[PDB]
Amino acid sequence: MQLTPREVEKLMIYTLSDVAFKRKARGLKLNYPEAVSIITVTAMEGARDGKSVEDVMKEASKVLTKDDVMDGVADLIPNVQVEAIFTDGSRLVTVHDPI
Amino acid sequence: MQLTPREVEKLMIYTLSDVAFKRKARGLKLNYPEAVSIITVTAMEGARDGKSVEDVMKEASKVLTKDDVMDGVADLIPNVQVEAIFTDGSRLVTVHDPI
Amino acid sequence: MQLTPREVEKLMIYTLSDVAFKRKARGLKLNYPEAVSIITVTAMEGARDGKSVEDVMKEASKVLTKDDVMDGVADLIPNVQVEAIFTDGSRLVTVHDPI
Amino acid sequence: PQISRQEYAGLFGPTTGDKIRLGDTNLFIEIEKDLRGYGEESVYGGGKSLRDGMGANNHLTRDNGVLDLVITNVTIVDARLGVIKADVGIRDGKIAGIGKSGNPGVMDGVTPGLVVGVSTDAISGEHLILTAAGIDTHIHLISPQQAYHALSNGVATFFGGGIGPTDGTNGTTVTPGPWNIRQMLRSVEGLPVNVGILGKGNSYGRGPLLEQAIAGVVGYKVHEDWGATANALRHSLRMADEMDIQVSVHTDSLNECGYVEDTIDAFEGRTIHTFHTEGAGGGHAPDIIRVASQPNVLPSSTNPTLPYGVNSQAELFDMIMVCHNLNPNVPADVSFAESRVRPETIAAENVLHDMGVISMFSSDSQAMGRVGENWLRVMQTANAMKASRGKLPEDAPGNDNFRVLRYVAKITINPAIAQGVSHVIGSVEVGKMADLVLWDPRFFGAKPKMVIKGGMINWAAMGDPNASLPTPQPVFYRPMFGAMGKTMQDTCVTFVSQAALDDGVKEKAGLDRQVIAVKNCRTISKHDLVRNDQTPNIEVDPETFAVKVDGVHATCEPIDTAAMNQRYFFG
Amino acid sequence: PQISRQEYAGLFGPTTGDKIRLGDTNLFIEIEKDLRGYGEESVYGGGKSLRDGMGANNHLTRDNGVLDLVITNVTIVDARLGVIKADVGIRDGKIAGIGKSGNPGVMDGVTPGLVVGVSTDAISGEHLILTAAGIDTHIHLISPQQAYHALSNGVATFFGGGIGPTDGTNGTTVTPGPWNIRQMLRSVEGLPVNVGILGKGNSYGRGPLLEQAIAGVVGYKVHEDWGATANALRHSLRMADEMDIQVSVHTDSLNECGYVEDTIDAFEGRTIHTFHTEGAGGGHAPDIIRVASQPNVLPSSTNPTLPYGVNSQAELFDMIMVCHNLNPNVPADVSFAESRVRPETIAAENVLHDMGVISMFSSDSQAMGRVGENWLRVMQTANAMKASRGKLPEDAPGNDNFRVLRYVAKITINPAIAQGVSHVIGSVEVGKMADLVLWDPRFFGAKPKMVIKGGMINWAAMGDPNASLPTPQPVFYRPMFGAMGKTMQDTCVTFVSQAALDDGVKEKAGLDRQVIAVKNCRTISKHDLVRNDQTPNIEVDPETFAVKVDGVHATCEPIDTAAMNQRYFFG
Amino acid sequence: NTPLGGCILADTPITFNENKPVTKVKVRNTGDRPIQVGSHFHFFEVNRALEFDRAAAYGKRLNISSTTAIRFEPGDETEVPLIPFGGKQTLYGFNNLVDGWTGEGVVPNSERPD
Ligand code: NI
Ligand code: NI
Ligand code: NI
Repeated sequence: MQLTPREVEKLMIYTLSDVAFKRKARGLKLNYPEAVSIITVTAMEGARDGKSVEDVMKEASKVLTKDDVMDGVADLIPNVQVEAIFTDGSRLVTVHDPI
Repeated sequence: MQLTPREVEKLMIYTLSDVAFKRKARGLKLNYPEAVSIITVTAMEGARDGKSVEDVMKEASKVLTKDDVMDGVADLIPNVQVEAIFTDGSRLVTVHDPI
Repeated sequence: MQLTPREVEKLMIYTLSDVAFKRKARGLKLNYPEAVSIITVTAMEGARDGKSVEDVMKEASKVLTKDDVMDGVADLIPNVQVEAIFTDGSRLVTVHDPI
Repeated sequence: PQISRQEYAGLFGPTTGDKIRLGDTNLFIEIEKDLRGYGEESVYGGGKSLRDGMGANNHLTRDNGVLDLVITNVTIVDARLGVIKADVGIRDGKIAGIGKSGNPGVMDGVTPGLVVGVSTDAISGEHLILTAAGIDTHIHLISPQQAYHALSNGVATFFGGGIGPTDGTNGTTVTPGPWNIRQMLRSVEGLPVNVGILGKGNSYGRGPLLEQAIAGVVGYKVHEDWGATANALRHSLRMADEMDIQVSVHTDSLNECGYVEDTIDAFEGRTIHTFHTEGAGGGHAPDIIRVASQPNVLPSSTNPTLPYGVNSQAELFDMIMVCHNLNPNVPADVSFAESRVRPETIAAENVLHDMGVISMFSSDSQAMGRVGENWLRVMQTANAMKASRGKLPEDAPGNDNFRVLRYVAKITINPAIAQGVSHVIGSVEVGKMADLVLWDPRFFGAKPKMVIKGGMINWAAMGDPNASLPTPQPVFYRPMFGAMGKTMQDTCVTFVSQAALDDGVKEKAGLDRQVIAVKNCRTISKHDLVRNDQTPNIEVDPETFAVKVDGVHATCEPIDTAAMNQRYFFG
Repeated sequence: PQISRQEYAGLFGPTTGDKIRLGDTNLFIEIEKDLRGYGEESVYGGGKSLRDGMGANNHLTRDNGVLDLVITNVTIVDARLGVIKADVGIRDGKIAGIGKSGNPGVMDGVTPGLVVGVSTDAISGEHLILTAAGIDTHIHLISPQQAYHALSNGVATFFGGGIGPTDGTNGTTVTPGPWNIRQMLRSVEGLPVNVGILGKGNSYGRGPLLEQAIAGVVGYKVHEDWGATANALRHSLRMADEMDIQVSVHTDSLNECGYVEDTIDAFEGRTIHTFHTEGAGGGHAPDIIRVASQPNVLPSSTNPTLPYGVNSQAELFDMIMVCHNLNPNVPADVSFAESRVRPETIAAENVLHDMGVISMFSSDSQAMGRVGENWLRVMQTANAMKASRGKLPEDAPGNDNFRVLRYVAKITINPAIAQGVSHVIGSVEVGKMADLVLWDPRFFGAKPKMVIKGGMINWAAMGDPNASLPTPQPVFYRPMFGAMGKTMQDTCVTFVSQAALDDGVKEKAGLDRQVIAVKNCRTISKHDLVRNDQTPNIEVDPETFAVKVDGVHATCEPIDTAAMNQRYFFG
Repeated sequence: NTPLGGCILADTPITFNENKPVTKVKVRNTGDRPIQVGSHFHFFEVNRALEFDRAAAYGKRLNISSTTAIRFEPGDETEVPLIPFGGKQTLYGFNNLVDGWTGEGVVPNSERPD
């Protein structure tokens, strides 16, 4: 596999996304790390599916609303950054206020 | 996310819980780390759901029986400790002999 | 759990197998780390199920074909090595060209 | 010209009269003063005040004043004279000045001990909070990873003892004998925090204590497991007088040698540090809190009891069986715990913190205490006591500064005063060491951005190192340049007694870390402790364990939902 | 007074006559002796014997006897005179005494070298097993992480060679030339284990070997890849005589220079260490076990073959192609492997360990061997040989001590004797270094609780550092204070030759680690190896590779399910 | 048979140090709080609240197994057997009442009052 440190640390963020989606299935208001986990995974999966930077930014904003998270989580997240591997290479994904 | 080391190490324990309930689905006798993994996740999920220390201790004892684990796993587990984040804060969860 | 370093590093390889199986479900050509992830987990799961070294080697070769992976992934994988815990102990699993 | 405070707050941050909410709590902190002339605000960035001939200057670094680092206008939260907005200066790993930064040659009202030049590297002080790093007086040296979890919550100083995961260390903070002391002073070379080793204070002779003082111990430790006898304390105090160090006590909870009033007679009114003054961790059951009424005492507290929760009663009945290896089948072991799990003193402990009686806050890490939840559990108690007891007569009519300044003093300046390291570390004052913590008010008391130690960042929040910025996920805390190579040792301090320093422990033990001797441990009292100088009368009922302070029952109802926990943490 | 052994075992642990089951195996170990007068048992805890004026004492440390650490009542498993219950004392990183601890002034029958005082920090010895740490004579220095996996199974000593992941190192344990030796002696400064570097023993001249001796090697290495010629061995042994060091051999599997008869004549009856005496790892095929019949030889074995499993045949046919870069398409490369995969010698190897012929155990890490399963695979073979061959005539009628004492000797005292470090470490004896391992009998041979190195805990089982105890999950092994700062170097030993020690390798190479020289390598024989002094007659059939020992076919049927593997491990 | 890591103890009870004198004494807790005294604690140098024949406890510890302690509740009167210390019988600390030796015992025992 020859997993570089950038690839190894991108697995602990995926482990949290399965817990975020599993808690969403039971009907729970996501916290700060859980909300950012499920927001960042859509950018990595979007880049894997071959989606453009414009599409993944707007798609990452339409994942969760204010009723899907706890009271005050939207106030402390005015921006969400993450780097994903696209067809052309590694590109930044800035989501200005997804809730 | 600003994941503190206490949060980062709590992901490797959840990675094992998915392998423990996947092996339980196929009908396999769980070993020492797998048994403790699915015992500890119910305390973390219980604390996330807002369950009290009394409820999660008794619920963690009624997850697996002696027939659900390998011969001798109950003898080496007279106690199971783990810290989970409750509504009031981080609290200890001691399960005296769950099998 | 008393997880030795050999057991801790075997969780990051499991985290990738769930992403490989999830991308396979959507219909995506697996890359080098994803292909090797889903190849190695069948050896660890095979060893857990009690399958012999002969069975897991041949079973690991019949998981994916050239159409299930990206163009050129078969050329850079003439061999796949991994160690799994069998009923008799830890044993090597060499899969000479699974595609 | 004139502009609204909304656009000013969005760039330069708050000022005089602006109130800041501390996360999801009900506490608001107002700025008492702004030490800057409006118009010449110093900030770094593309085409901003800090450039050649504007904020910088052509003069040399030797001109005492050129800073090595500057925090561009931040809201300080100090216990001496905090809740102020000012530019803080760093030079030689110490706080140079607190006021206004820039070039005095082209800017009016620049503070003399605060000038930006060619040697300064700025920090974005705006929209953030600055404070002195936390100190933990009860640390069982069970694991070295413990420091990473502590430093990940704003605790850059440790005080305690131990070898490793030995049952002896698991229950008592001791590094006994010169051999163990030297090995631990040398193991601490690979740690990114200040350390103060405590020796065993259990002896009838003067000699065994003298051996540990000259070896390099900041104080002594008297545990019930090693025998908290009247002679063990008398001799530990007698030696602490002639050595100028602090003794920490975990009194006999069995009431074997005597009662609580007999151990106070054995103290002979000499200054002493009392761990877990409530009683969960240890001490003469039931009336331990009674010790916090005398002035010589320096009361501290473990953090698993604070804040007082609804489910706290259940967890501690099983927790008590592992720390001091008590059996659940022996009647003398379980019946002994029935008294120590008293819930009336835990609620009293929480209000005594608000009244200003329990002068400081510790943990008792991996032995009935959490090291990575200290600053958090302080602010959690502050939210509960404001919501129940309301604003104090000393507290202002429109802000909760007095309570926060009183509560931050328990983890910053008071533990430093207790262990004789006030002059080194404790408060954000001029001439002191640069051991500071930075957090957003949104994540105050739980998750800091950076942790400056000796003018260099030791630990901080960091994203993907391969990424184009430091903010991209996964953002988990990692060791920085202040915790790498020889700079970790330079920026960290191995505290010892003067005897050890004079003998030459740094050379004999070969310590590349900084070595500062502790002092002013014995003459200090509760009046010298900041914002917690009260010595009230006490009356404790021994049957039902009810606590009455000045003829008034001290208690409070438990809370189910506390401030900042599942909303920020994951596990 | 009188009390039952059930309540005594629940507090103070077992004693004379009590048998302990070693995990899920069929082996039971009985206590041969209890070195304590019943009544004054020393244990630490809340209100127990070890307090001021009871177990402790007012006298100073310098009174030779005050321990730095004591293990309160543990079941020792030593090969010299093990399976005993006694208090073990630690002082100056060495074993002070083994018997009874406490204060002789108020307790009767306290051993003179064993006294608890103000300098002692106790360990919960009860309900646990103590032993000497393991040694691995075949270690390819391919990765430094290898040590963490080794130390995570009770192996605190390494012996071998290498630079890093070079094909040269991947197949041979060599650090060739003074430059490479120096760089490796200096890289080992950041390792938490004892190390013994082996040089290349392939030369016709005396000089190239002398350069490596004085550089700082504990011995030489003769590999088939670098040429295992009669002259390479003769000159390696000639130099090993005058230098007092041990040569390790991996004989020519191709039978190029000569047969097994040619190599033993080239040895000239001089003491030598033979790696993989079975033949999977290497050595002139087929009759490589035949070398075990000579007394000068010190036979060791790799651990992928032990225990002999049903599926062991398949993995070896492919594993052999990577370690010594053999191609699967060349006929000369695959046809020589057909002989080396012989399954009759693997079953003989397992029976020869029971008979006491193969005197020690190694691994051959990351090159046909696993470093983190040595103690495990020793106990796995012990379970298989008891279940098949039954109790020995020398073994007792009611316990399996003789087999366990014979098998623990293969990893503890015998490899230390072979490499001339018996006096430093090997057995739990007085005056030796404190390199000890602690495990529960439930998790014996697989997962230890702690690993004491030079009197300090180097590695141990640890939970969440932020938690209120060391037991909460996730419990994964992490480096302790004995592996932090300058204490890692102090507690670890860089073994070298006398020639190097007298030359001043510690000063020339600048080694902050402890430097002890190896001695008594040449005069030793098979009789000096503990519990494995057999030199039986041997007859090997060259066609079908059948092995007959003293006119009796040595073999055994393979096993499908081995003891302790899936039940405890995850991966 | 026994479980993994278990102990097959022999059917024989342990005998605790014989040929040592025994002294039975009635101890009553006068104070309103509970007191628990450990095996090797010196009874003569205990709390003044406990009312008993103090002179009979010279250099004598409890006659129970080591480690273990027996609890006394407020008011409750309990009989306790006492055993002398071993070796040189030289004890130090506790409450500075004696800090010396107690095995003189030359015919009727005398010297050192409270
Ligand atoms: Ni304590
Ligand atoms: Ni080899
Ligand atoms: Ni090898």
